[PDB]
Amino acid sequence: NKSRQKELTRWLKQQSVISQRWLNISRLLGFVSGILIIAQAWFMARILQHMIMENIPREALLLPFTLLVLTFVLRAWVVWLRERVGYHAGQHIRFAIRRQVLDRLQQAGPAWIQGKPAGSWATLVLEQIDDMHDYYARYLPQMALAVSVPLLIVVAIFPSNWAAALILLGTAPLIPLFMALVGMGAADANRRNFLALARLSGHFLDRLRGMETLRIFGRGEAEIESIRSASEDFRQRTMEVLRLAFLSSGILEFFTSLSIALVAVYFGFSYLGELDFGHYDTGVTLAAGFLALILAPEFFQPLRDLGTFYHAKAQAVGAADSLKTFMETPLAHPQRGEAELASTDPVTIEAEELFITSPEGKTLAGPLNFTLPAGQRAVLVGRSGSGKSSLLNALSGFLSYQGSLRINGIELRDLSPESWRKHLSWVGQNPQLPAATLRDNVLLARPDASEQELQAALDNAWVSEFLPLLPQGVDTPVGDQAARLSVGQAQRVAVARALLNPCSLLLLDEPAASLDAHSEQRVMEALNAASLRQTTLMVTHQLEDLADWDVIWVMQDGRIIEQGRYAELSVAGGPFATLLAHRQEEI
Amino acid sequence: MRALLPYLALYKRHKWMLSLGIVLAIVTLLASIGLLTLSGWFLSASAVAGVAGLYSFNYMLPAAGVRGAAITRTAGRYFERLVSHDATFRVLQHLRIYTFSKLLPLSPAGLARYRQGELLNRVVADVDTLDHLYLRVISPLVGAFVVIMVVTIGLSFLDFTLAFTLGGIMLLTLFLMPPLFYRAGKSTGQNLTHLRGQYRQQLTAWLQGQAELTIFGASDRYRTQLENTEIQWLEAQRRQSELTALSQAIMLLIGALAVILMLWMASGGVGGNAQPGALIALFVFCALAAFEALAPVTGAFQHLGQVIASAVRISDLTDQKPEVTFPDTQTRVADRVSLTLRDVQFTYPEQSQQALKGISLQVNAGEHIAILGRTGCGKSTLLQQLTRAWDPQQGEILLNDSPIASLNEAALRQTISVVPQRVHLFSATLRDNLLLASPGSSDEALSEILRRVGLEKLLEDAGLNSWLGEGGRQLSGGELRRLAIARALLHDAPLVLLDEPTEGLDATTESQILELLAEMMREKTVLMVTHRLRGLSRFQQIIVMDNGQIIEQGTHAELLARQGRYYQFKQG
Ligand SMILES: Nc1ncnc2c1ncn2[C@@H]1O[C@H](COP(=O)(O)OP(=O)(O)OP(=O)(O)O)[C@@H](O)[C@H]1O
Ligand SMILES: Nc1ncnc2c1ncn2[C@@H]1O[C@H](COP(=O)(O)OP(=O)(O)O)[C@@H](O)[C@H]1O
Ligand SMILES: O=[P-]([O-])[O-]
Ligand SMILES: [Mg+2]
Ligand SMILES: [Mg+2]
Repeated sequence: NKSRQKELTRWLKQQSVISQRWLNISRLLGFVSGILIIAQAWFMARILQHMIMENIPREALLLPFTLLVLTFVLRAWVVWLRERVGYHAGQHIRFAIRRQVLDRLQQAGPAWIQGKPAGSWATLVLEQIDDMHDYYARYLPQMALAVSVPLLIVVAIFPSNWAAALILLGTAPLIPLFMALVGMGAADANRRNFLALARLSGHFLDRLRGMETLRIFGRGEAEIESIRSASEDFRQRTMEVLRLAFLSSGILEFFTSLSIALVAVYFGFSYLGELDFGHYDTGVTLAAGFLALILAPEFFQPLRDLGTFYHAKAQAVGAADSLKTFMETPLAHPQRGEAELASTDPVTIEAEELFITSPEGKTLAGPLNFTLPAGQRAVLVGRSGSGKSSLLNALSGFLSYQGSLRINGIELRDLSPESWRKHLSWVGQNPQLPAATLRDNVLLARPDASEQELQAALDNAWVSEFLPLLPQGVDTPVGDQAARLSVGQAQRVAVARALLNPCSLLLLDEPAASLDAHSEQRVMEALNAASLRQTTLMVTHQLEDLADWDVIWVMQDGRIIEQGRYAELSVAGGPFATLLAHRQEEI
Repeated sequence: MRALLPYLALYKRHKWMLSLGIVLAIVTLLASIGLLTLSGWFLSASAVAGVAGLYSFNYMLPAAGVRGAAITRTAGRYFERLVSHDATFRVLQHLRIYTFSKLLPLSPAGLARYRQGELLNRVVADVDTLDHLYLRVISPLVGAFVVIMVVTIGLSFLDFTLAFTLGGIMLLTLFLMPPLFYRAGKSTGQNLTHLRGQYRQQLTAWLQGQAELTIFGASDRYRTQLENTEIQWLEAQRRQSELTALSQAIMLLIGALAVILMLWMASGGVGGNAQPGALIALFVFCALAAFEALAPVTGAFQHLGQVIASAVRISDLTDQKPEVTFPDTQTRVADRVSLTLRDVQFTYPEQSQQALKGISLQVNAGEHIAILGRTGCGKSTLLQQLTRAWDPQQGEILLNDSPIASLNEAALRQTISVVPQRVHLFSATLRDNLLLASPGSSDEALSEILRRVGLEKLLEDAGLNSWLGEGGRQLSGGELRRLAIARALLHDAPLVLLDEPTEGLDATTESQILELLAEMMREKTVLMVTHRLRGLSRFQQIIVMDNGQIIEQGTHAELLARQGRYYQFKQG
């Protein structure tokens, strides 16, 4: 435990260099804040002595009032100023970590993003980067107010009285000692109840989630007593933990009120002839007692606020626990290049000893050898898990390959991604519509298109035949949270978006996989008349009526084992016969 | 504030504990104010008396006063934090039970218009934010009011005008400042939660559509508008720190006005005597120490706004009406049930496309039917009409030629046995994960079913007592499915509904489950909803679904005889 937590804190300190100018103004204003606390305590003590001891009227103390008001006004400005600089320090770190997380996720690409659910990433970017704010905004500026301010009170009281400065300084080594004695007892209760408490925290969300299962078994009424008897256990276990947690806090409030009690008694008796010790021989002064009394509660306030801001350290290292591992993963990714393809003609694809490698480093496809001349459409057939879609991710630029993969004779890894993708267009297995409306998704390839060629895209893909079904027509905000489109309807939009622009290579990936009968024959017909206009690489399961496709590749564990026209593979015995004749079709 | 009323009813239970926790927050907070007020007077009285009159001055009485006042704020704060948190934890149990009980009658229907992954994480946070209305909003605001009072009456004996202008200033800020800051930040808090969920909506669609955005050259156009939302979002966050900074600075210019006033005003005589002497300190130091009562108050405007949002957000989720209405006729559960459907239609709420166009389906008793379809055809929507998650708008559903809507819920749950598509593994022990199927079963009764379905590996190393859930042993996907069947077997019901029982399984365990379902459920009617084609020969009829319709129907051999969609399933 202590090994990692030391490594995480150095990560937080590394990020604090971003906005180090404002973490210094917060530290500088914290010193100035502790000066105005002393100035007003001195001004009040000198005002109060004049009007209490020598009975000077309030109308003769106009100068100390004027300076006392100004100190109070300055104090309020610094507190207002210090909060804003603390937030500014906090948000630069969050704004810059979020850019490093989003830059890392964009460069890693869809190959790595698909490893975790979109809500698992959205917790990293929203919840766990916003958890680091109160470490840099509150806790770090307070850990510097807790060491500067309390020393200013001691340094400002020592000239007037060395015992008053010793009452406050005598509890400086007592609080950490006593806070650790209760820590030994707390670790006994914390560790005994650690397994059960973490076991009972996720209880209510576990009954709330999967409330369907309680419904279908008629156990919704008997699980009220499970929530009742898991909240009695949670309360009793956590109160025995909290009897020691509030005792550690109470140490500060014990010495907070003992330090105001001793100052009151020592000064109170010093004015009565008793307790002559503790003060330099010049004499005892009422204003030297007011100054110490006003400043005694303010000695512990920086150390009391720090108690409330300490939770911000735990939730910033837990945030750093999962943010450090995110930024430390090797994540080898495809090499970017500068060369680009001038011609918009269909490309020639040939691969020699091509190996596709996962972002973590393992190989997803083995030694692939294939050649696809310009204008020729190939089709990928194989068993599930054979590396069919890994070849389509490599051609897309989403995966890193160690072998050779050439586009028009130019190596793919030496081809600039931002220009290669302008010659690339495919339809995936699942319709992913990331634009706001239905028209924004279709025009996602070229948003500055007129209605003529927008209306052509919809009719060519039969997106316009279900438009009357939709409420707002072509401008309907689409999604699972608004105007759900069936998988057949959303796949026709993904086809319409892919065919909007002419391309060089079309990497259709199992488009008619999960569709109803009508949309399957509307998607496939549109993509059968679209695969001709440029070199096309399709992967599919329905290998019947696949004769018109020129060359058929069969994949096995990551190798293209058989190739050629459908007629030559169908009649001849081989792995394609195994796929076709053994028409199990498990799904 | 009217939406905060349903949960204040929950607070009425355990009012004693909540009242005692507030009372200890006043005794502690009066001891804090009294320690400094008495110390300031003791220092002033000792200094005025001087060395002369050592025995004349009654220093023992304040000395025991400053000792008692110091102890009762160290100990009072200890028990204030215990009773407040203990009372909060009891209300949390009532809030969790109230929220759960108001969500069961609409568990699959009222929660289907949200994204259930992030909805229930928000519900749990909404209950936790409601549970802290007492600690963050009620205990300070109510504890500050009755300290401003005791101080006001307490100081009214020495001088009325000073106590009324210190208590008056303190009362004004207590009653006027939280409302003016809750009003000032009301728009921002609405903007903050709207821009937060917009950034989550734009980020999730940026990550999910990253393959499509990158190819179509929109990954940077859609990141710019994602980063412009964050700029808008961070601006809303910045304006909340301009109300946290302003309220923290204003409360310091008010605690400064009440010290300048008790210096100027209490130096013109406290009561009768023009030269009060020690009395000036007792008023300046009271005004100095009395504004720690309002220190919790300066943040209670931010916490009240959050609790109100949670109160509204929880309420409009649980204040909507259940889709289905279960009668109370108290019928008896049949021994064998036959399923009949006639033209069942159902459009999901807030949708314009029919999920179930029309379903005609006859399932006699002791008959094994299979439903085939691709993704999103509507088959798992059909199973939720049979368990009465929704009500078909047009169509009639029959059990033994008696309408399914005429069965009381306690009888319907004993007629229908269902294994869901998404098997839920409860956190509780392995025995408790099975005892929800049948509470009255014995440990040996649980064991025989557990080892019969192939889950004998769960019967070792305190197997029947292993935690087996979140924060414990996690079952594999194949083992989890066998657990669902183990509940359907224990919960003996005439009709058994299956929802992709063999999804995502290798043929080895797919065969084991399929052969387990045909032999155990031989005498019980089965309506299995399948996305695969393996082992469908043992079913008396196979019903192929397509886009909410029954396109084909008939026995397995009959379906192959006539060319159709089922033929296209095997041969592409
Ligand atoms: N992003 C990834 N990171 C790590 N491993 C992966 C990743 N994507 C795929 N794999 C693994 O590498 C292998 C490549 O198989 P691939 O996903 O290409 O099969 P497939 O042709 O898509 O089959 P199907 O189309 O039926 O899913 C798989 O076994 C998979 O488990
Ligand atoms: N909560 C919901 N609200 C609106 N529409 C839904 C909801 N759940 C599912 N649908 C839609 O209903 C159709 C059928 O859903 P469902 O029966 O869950 O799929 P399947 O039949 O594959 O299990 C799907 O196309 C889906 O888009
Ligand atoms: O959509 P899924 O339940 O097949
Ligand atoms: Mg694939
Ligand atoms: Mg389903």
